[PDB]
Amino acid sequence: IKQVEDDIQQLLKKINELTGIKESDTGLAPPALWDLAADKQTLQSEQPLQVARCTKIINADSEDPKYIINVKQFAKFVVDLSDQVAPTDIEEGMRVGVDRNKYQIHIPLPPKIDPTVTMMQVEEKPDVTYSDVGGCKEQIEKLREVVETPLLHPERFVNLGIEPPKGVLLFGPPGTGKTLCARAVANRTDACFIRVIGSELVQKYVGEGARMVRELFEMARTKKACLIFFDEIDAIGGARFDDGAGGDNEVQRTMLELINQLDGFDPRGNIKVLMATNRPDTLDPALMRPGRLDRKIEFSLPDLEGRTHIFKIHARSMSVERDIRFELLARLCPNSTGAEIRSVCTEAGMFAIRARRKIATEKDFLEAVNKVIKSYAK
Amino acid sequence: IDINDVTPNCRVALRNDSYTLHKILPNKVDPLVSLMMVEKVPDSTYEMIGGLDKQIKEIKEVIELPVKHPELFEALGIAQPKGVLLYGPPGTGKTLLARAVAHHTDCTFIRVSGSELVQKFIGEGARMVRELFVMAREHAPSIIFMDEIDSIGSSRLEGGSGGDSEVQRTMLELLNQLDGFEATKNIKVIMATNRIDILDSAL
Amino acid sequence: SWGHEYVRHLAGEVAKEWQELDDAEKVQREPLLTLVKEIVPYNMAHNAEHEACDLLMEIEQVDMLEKDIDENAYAKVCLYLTSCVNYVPEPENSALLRCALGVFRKFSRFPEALRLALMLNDMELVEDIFTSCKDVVVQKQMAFMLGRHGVFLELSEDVEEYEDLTEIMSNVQLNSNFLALARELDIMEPKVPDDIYKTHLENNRFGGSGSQVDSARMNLASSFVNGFVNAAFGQDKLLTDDGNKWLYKNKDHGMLSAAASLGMILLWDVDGGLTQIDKYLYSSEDYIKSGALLACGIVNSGVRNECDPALALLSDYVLHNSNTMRLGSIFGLGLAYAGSNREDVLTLLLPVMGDSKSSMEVAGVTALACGMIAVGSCNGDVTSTILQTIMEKSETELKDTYARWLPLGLGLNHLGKGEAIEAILAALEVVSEPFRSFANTLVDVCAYAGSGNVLKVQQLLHICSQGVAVLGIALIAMGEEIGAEMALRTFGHLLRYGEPTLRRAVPLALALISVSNPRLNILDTLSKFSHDADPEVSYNSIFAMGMVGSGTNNARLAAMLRQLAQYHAKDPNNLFMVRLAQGLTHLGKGTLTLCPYHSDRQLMSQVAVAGLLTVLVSFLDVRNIILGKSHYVLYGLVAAMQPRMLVTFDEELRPLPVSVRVVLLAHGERAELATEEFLPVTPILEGFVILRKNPNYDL
Amino acid sequence: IRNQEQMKPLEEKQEEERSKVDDLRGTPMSVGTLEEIIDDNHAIVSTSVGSEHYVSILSFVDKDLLEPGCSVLLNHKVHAVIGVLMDDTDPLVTVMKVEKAPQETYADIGGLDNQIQEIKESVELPLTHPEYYEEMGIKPPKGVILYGPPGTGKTLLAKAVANQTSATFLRVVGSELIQKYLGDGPKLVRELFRVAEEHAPSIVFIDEIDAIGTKRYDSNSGGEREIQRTMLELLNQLDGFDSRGDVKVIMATNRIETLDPALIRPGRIDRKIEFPLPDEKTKKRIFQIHTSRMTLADDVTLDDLIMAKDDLSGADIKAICTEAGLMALRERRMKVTNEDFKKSKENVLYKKQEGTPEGLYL
Repeated sequence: IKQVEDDIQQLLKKINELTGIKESDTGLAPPALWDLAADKQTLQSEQPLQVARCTKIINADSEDPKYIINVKQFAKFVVDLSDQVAPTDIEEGMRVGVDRNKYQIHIPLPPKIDPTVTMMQVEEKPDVTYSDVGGCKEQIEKLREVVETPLLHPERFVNLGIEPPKGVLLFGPPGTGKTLCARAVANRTDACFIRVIGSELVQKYVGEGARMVRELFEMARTKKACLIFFDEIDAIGGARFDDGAGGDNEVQRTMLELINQLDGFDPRGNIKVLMATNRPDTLDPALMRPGRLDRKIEFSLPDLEGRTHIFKIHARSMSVERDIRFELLARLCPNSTGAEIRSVCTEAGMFAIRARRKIATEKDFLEAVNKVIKSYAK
Repeated sequence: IDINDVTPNCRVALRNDSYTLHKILPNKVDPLVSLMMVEKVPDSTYEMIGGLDKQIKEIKEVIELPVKHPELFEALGIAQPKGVLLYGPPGTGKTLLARAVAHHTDCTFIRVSGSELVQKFIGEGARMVRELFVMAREHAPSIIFMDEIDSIGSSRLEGGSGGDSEVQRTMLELLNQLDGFEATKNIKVIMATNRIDILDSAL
Repeated sequence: SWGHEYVRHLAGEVAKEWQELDDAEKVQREPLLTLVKEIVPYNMAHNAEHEACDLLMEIEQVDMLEKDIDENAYAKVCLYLTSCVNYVPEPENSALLRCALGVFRKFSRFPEALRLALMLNDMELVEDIFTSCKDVVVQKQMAFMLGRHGVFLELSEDVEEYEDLTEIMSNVQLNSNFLALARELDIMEPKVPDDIYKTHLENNRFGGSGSQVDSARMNLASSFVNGFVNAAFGQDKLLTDDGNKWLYKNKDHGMLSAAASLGMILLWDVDGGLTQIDKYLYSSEDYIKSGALLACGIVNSGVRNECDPALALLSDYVLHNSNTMRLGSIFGLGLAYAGSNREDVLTLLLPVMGDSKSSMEVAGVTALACGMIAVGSCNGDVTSTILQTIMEKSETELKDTYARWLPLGLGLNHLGKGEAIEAILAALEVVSEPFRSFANTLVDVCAYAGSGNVLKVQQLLHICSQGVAVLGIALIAMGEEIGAEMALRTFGHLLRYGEPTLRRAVPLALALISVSNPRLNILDTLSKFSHDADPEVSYNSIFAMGMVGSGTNNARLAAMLRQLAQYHAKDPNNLFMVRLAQGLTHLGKGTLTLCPYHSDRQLMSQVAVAGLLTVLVSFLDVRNIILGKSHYVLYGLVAAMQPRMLVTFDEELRPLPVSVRVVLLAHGERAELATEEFLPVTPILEGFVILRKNPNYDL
Repeated sequence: IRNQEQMKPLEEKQEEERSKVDDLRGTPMSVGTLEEIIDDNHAIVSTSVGSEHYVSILSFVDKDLLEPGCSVLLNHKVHAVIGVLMDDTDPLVTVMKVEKAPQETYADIGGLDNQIQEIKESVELPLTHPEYYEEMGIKPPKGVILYGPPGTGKTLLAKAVANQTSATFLRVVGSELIQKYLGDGPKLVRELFRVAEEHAPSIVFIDEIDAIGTKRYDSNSGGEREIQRTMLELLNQLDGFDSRGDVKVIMATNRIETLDPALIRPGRIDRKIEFPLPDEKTKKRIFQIHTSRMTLADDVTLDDLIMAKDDLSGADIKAICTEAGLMALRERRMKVTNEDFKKSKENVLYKKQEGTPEGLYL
């Protein structure tokens, strides 16, 4: 029954496309297909590049009318009179423009400030919002002021004549909500969260590493308003001042290259940088220094009242009987950060499940402390 | 010709203006490792060198009999023995004895050199240790001699840990799972050493 | 036995064999029929309701159901049987609902009879339920709930324009025998409910929108949005003052519109509203004359009382030469009669119908005006006129748009109607049209309240191998559960055809189902359809999106409105369509809503769907294929309105607050899932209800 | 009849479509690669041929099955998409076998019982019961750590558990992730995670490493950088994304006091599972199953050998029997005697000890 319909669907699309390919075939054509994953009522006529792929390159200029710009190993051929209109923007090549190398060839579109080819994680908006707040409370308050507020109300900052920082720093243990906090603002702030793992950027062969740093920044510039999330930069973050001793130079080159882009001629833009370190101490003075790093946002030993808010979050899912109060126990319990506070609770539900009861009890809670006290000490 | 007629890894003739298989030629193999030397016939025998006499029966009884005849063991209620280690003074004639054994056993002698499995090329080393096991299974029965941990001196290096033992250790773990998912083997591991101090705690 | 295979084996076996014969055999006679009955109460006791319910399906008598029970709740057994009916067999008749309706009443579960009564509501049912009520409480509770949205007692106050269903109340009032009161009657045909809605709209407000501004296109959008936003309370002063600068600037359809917008602010005031409009209506400019007529119609909506006889004006135009003015008066007149059939309105329309209008006035849209009224009661006169116009094909082939409308008109007159449609079907099948073949499935579906059948789905593939086939699908999903799964399947076929007409029709069909619960996945597929080739398809899509979010004001509704906003200038038409949306969004104010599903009875509303359907094909001229139609159809959106609010009246003109559990409102605002702390003593109901616990809680 | 009607125009239309594809399909068909996906109806392609031609895609193949860097078929002079290539290589990642439902069960070991309930409650139990996790509102632990002198019951228990749990088991050798090559090691851990995600739900058995033992107080060092570079990415994967069941982790280490608390992270791992030492009674239990398999005799004194034993786990025990069994086999008898048991018990005792005693605390 379905089958008849499916056959009719191929056939109708086929006849219209055959006519279009016959036509497109004449005069040749660019890189070889259409992929849609936007809308067809918004179509670009600037396409990203850093090299010029050419396939024909038909154009209008007086000194010749089908001028080409390559740099490729075989056919690196170029314009016959320098700097005369060639690519037709991104006609017959889809990234034809100009070569980074240069041969005094025309630039309708630049070889820098483009997304180009990449290896990237861009991660569309999260879903999380408040999940360990209580001692993560301070960290929230400041992060909104730094990241969100400039994008929400920029016009205000200009009247005053103040410009906001470009980077903030995160430290303390990950997966305690140090980590959550960066995603939680990413979802609220509505700007693309771009996740680069510094350790990945590290490569087997030199110069490549610099190349990567550069590529990231060109993309970053184009899109204006974005967040670069650096996962535990210490691999190519500082430790280091020793000036080589055998490929401690290669990692240092990447670290120095990043500085160039930051301190350089670029300016901030709407670009925000979140850095992630273990203990901030590791990192070098150049990475610390103002005119790139200014605010360092911290974590902390959570006050008692705080613990309760986290427990309060947890208690909506967890079947309870409220006639007992967790805060009294919590004063007696070891002082520990947010992650252990959720974990003891999580342990508590299991004992119930064995007991063959569906509601929490005072009894469950007593048990959890003995295991947990043991677990840090292994 | 039809597609049932082809069997993978055949050299073939393709036309150049019609691009159909006119004929199929004979077959072809590939060295994925930077040194392939498999011996299906031996370089040793019993009377290869003399004075081995006390030892011949002892190794024989350990290795040959379970592979040749699995049924007697199965009946008695014992599990197959996984791998054998030989230790003694350097490369006196020890290696030869292994190759004599593969001939008698009527299997392939596969010498894998441990350090030839690791590459400065990206990912190729990790793939290499695992990849070999699958090959042996098609080849089965087989002898895997870990080469380069003691030799006569036909092939460089006597001893090595952390990359002759470490790759060999991996083999022991692959086999442990194998032992859980089957009950008859035909893959033997041969280790050769002189040293008792090349042996890890895990070993 | 008493609860094993054994008992069920015997009873079912005796039943099935006997029934077929059309005889009393050896296998059963009257004491043998009693032996079948004995197995049903044992299973009830055991609470093996699954066995009991199937036996009730097989015996094929609902007399047996009553016999079983003379103790315990009637109501619990019946609901389990009603669910079991839709699932396992796919039932074909509307009998099964009607039979079901009586059994609830005995125990006094009149709210369930009311839950079920709405949709597929026949002239017989409303009366059957009423006869059974002889309790003061139940009597008053129906009067509020029927008051909310009539369709056989309309929202008429005092003008009789029907073929009698209002007279049950008159007769019972003289000497009370089912407890029809003089007071009760106000609730029953609404003055006081209509008044209360109006007050809520008036209080809550929502300020002005736009400025005077420049340019024709921008002026029109602004005046149009202003009129929806400011749908209640007199702030009309701002338009009238500057009526030179603002109103006049617009030309073509737009000047008519500009004038009409004052009617929108005036909406619900019969007296002051119509009268103020009348000054501009006689004399002034020819545009101002038409634009007024439209404005009288919008004010008049959702009631039959008047202060400007529309019939008088419409009559005059047939006599004179005013062809342009006449078109508009009929749309006006269509709003004014508001869903009430009357032979007079039908007579008046008929000579204008009779003539071919396609280039005499650049429209023959008049079928939509005829349609909106023709939802509510089926009479002989109406039926006969529609059949004949289609039969001719003298206006059903001229423009292709008209060709969908006259057939569609038949279905709209036959919506929710019982046994009376069988007569028509035979007549339809004999004349041949490309349209009528789709129509066979469509006549059944409007009357029955859906029919999904595998054979029905397949018949549809063969004819394909056009608007009218596609709209019908939307009905079947709205109806039964099995009808829903089959619809999804039916729409799969449509997506496979790339054919341009087929492509255009489908987003509308989705839009019609998904406005009763807005949902995120149906909206993404319509957004894709918007972005594919051809302008006409893209227009139909952007409109569909606008409809689908319509429900709880600025909720999920905000995300869907934003979604329209991104493609507000991929056509100049798009820009207009999107401004219209902003108007529609602030129109409700949380007193009224658009959502065929309300949670006062927890079911769909027959009228609400009908309102939304007429606007749906051709809102504007610039929409779809441009064969010369109108923009007027847009005013039609008022019809669809349903109030969803919690207001309690503990007598029926004396409110008393109730404590609200699911909040703390009994005037203004809205409540999701209304519940009371003190709920009726046994005719337990939410929405507009009497509380017979009569609580002294105050806000 | 409804079917017939659809059928009459259809049959030809059905053939016509097949003729139309065959025109494209016409030999040869060159493989090439899609460089990147440019969503405004474009894409970057690298051709090793020469010509490229921007075409509309066929309706069998869509762009939703096109991924960046994919291999696709191009014609050699009209360079159009017939189809995407369906021939993909071997997982190139570090040593893995995947196995659905292994032979072994956990009824063979005995006297270890408590530990067996611990893994049970964590891994097995949520699969068995949805709604028990809903009431509580939480996940069973993501991962556990099994710690003891190398697999005498650690290893046993894992094999057993995969059969029970009825999902894909993947066992990875962790040492093998270590490479002395800058790129290789990180690429492997990221491929290991990639492979998990496809096969989900899945069980990850991590065989012990040296590299989880070292963190120092630097976060990277001028020493062997790679082992910590790798260690970090293990963490990032874990503290980035929590599974209730999509990935279940079994971790194994000889000693857990080597490990780092960073590595544990409470609220992923909450369970630490400890195999007790050899306890006297247990030795007899484990043994009774091993002898059953083998021939047995009426001159065997089961207790006497167990009594003579002290501080020996199941593996040596499994081993003693196997050794003895070989001696018997040489004699060509299937009868077992005391004597056999004595020589084997002596060999294993000879080899383990050369120490001096710390007893006599009385």
